[PDB]
Amino acid sequence: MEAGITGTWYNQLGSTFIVTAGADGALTGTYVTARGNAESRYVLTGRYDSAPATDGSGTALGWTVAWKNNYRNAHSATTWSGQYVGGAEARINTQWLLTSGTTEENAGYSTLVGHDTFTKVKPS
Amino acid sequence: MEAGITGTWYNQLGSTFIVTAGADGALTGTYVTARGNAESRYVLTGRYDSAPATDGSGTALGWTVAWKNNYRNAHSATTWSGQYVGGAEARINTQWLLTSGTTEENAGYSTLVGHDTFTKVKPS
Amino acid sequence: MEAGITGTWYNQLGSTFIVTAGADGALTGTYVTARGNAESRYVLTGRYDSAPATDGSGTALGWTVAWKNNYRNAHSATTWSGQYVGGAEARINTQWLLTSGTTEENAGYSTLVGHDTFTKVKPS
Amino acid sequence: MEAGITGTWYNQLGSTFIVTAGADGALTGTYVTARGNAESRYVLTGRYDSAPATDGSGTALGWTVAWKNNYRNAHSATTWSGQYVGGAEARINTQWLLTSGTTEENAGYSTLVGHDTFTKVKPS
Ligand SMILES: [Cl-]
Ligand SMILES: [Cl-]
Ligand SMILES: [Cl-]
Ligand SMILES: [Cl-]
Ligand SMILES: [Cl-]
Ligand SMILES: [Cl-]
Ligand SMILES: [Cl-]
Ligand SMILES: [Cl-]
Ligand SMILES: [Cl-]
Ligand SMILES: [Cl-]
Ligand SMILES: [Cl-]
Ligand SMILES: [Cl-]
Ligand SMILES: [Cl-]
Ligand SMILES: [Cl-]
Ligand SMILES: [Cl-]
Ligand SMILES: [Cl-]
Ligand SMILES: [Cl-]
Ligand SMILES: [Cl-]
Ligand SMILES: [Cl-]
Ligand SMILES: [Cl-]
Ligand SMILES: [Cl-]
Ligand SMILES: [Cl-]
Ligand SMILES: [Cl-]
Ligand SMILES: [Cl-]
Ligand SMILES: [Cl-]
Ligand SMILES: [Cl-]
Ligand SMILES: [Cl-]
Ligand SMILES: [Cl-]
Repeated sequence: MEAGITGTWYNQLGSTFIVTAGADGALTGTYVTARGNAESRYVLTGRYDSAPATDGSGTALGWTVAWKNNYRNAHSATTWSGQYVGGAEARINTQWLLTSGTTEENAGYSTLVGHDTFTKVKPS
Repeated sequence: MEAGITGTWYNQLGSTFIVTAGADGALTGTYVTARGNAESRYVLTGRYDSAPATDGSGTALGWTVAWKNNYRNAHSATTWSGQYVGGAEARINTQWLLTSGTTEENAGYSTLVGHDTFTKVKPS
Repeated sequence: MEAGITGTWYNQLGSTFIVTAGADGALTGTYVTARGNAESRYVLTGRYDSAPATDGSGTALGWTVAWKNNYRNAHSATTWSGQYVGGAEARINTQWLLTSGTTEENAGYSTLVGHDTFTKVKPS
Repeated sequence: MEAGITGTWYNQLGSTFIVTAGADGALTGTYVTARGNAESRYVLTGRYDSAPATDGSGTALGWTVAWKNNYRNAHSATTWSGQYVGGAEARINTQWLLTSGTTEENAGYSTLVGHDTFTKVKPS
C-alpha cells in the first residue's frame, strides 16, 4: 500500500492522470491529454513497488497508456518509469518511451524517449 | 483484440512471460526471471493498441513489472515499450526502463535503459 | 556555423561546460562537474548540425565526455543528445546516456538514462 | 590507449564506421550509412575511457554524428553510448539517441532511442 500515490497528478505541459494505488501493487486509472474532454481520456494500468522506506527514498513505479479510445486510435503506446516522492514537494519523476506501430523497415525509428514531472498542483 | 499476443514469450537471456491480451486492450500476466521458481515470478500489467493493420505494421504495447513478490522486494520497477509482429518470425521488440527507488541526491542515477527481443521459442 | 552555441552553459544541478562551436560542425571544450576544480574538469567533443532555420527550430547536437582525467578514472562515458535554442530564453535541452564498463554478465545494466537542461545563467 | 577500438565496425543493418582511437581518449573518424557512397559519409567524433581492465570488463565510449555533409542536411544528430569488448567475439554494444531540430511545440517528440551492435565483420 502507498496511499500517497492515489489521486490526481499533473505534468508540466497540461496532461492529467487520476490513479488508484491498490494494496498489492496495482495502479489503475485514466490519463487525460492536454485538451481534456472524453476524446482525451485513456485507460492506464501499471504497478508500484512499496517498501519500508529507510531514507525517504522514492517508491518505484511504472504505467502504460495505449493511445486508443472511442475517439482516437494513434497506433501507439507510452510507458512511464519513475518514482513517487511524498510530502510538501510531492512528485512523480518519470522517463517515458513512446512506441508507434511501424513497418519492419521503419522499426528502428519506432520509439521516442522523454521525461515528465508530475505534481499535485497544475503548472504555471 | 490481438489474439497472437496471448501466450508465452522468451527473451534472449532466459526470462519468460505469460500474457493474456484482453479484448479491449488489457495486458495481464506473469513475468518470470532467469532462475524460474515461485521466487522468480512477478505480476505484470499493461496495455496494447489494436488497429486494422494496413501494411503488416506492428502492434504497439507496453507493460510494467514491479519487482516485488512474496520472496523479493527489489525497490524497483521495469517498463517495456515496443511492438508485436505476428507470423512465422513472431516477435515483441522492446526497449525498457528500470527505475529504482533512490534518495533525492541519487535520483539522477535512478533509471537504467536497455532492450529485449521476445520470441515464441527459447534462445540458444 | 552557429555562434550562439559557443560559450558557457550550466545545468540545473551545478555542472558547467565551456564549448566552442567550429564553423563546420565541431564541438570542442571542457565539462566541469559540480565540485569545480581541476579534479572536476573533463574533455568533451561532439558535433552540431547547423541549418537555415525556417521556424526558429532548434539546432541538433550531441557530445561525449569520457569520465577520465588526471585525477579520476570512472570507467564510464556520457553522451548528450539534444537541441540548442537561442534568444532571450536560450537553452540546450538534452537527454543523456551514461555507460559504465561492465562484465558480460552485468552488461544488461550498463547504461543509465536521464535529462539535462542547460542555460546561460546558473540555477537557483 | 585502446588499440583494439581502431578500425572498421559494422552494425547489423548495413552501416559502417571507421574510427581511430587516440592515445588520450579521442575518437575520430567517419560514419557511413547503408547506401555507402560519398553522399553517405559523415564526420564522427567522441571519447573513450581506457582503464587497466581487471575482469575483462568492457571499455566505455561514446560518439556523435551530426547528419550533415556536402549532400544532405537532416537537421539531426545521433549519439551512441556503449562499451567495447575485444577478443574473438569483439563488439561495441551501444544505445543511441537521435535528436531532430524541432519547433518548441514539438520539442517533446524530438528524440528517438534505440540500440546498435557493432562487429568487426558484416552481418548476414
Ligand atoms: Cl502527456
Ligand atoms: Cl493491488
Ligand atoms: Cl488525445
Ligand atoms: Cl473514450
Ligand atoms: Cl511505418
Ligand atoms: Cl512534464
Ligand atoms: Cl521532467
Ligand atoms: Cl528480463
Ligand atoms: Cl480488455
Ligand atoms: Cl527474481
Ligand atoms: Cl510470489
Ligand atoms: Cl539511493
Ligand atoms: Cl533479449
Ligand atoms: Cl533486443
Ligand atoms: Cl552533469
Ligand atoms: Cl568545425
Ligand atoms: Cl568529477
Ligand atoms: Cl585533469
Ligand atoms: Cl561489472
Ligand atoms: Cl539539468
Ligand atoms: Cl531536463
Ligand atoms: Cl546506422
Ligand atoms: Cl587522444
Ligand atoms: Cl545518408
Ligand atoms: Cl560529404
Ligand atoms: Cl518540428
Ligand atoms: Cl545493429
Ligand atoms: Cl543491438
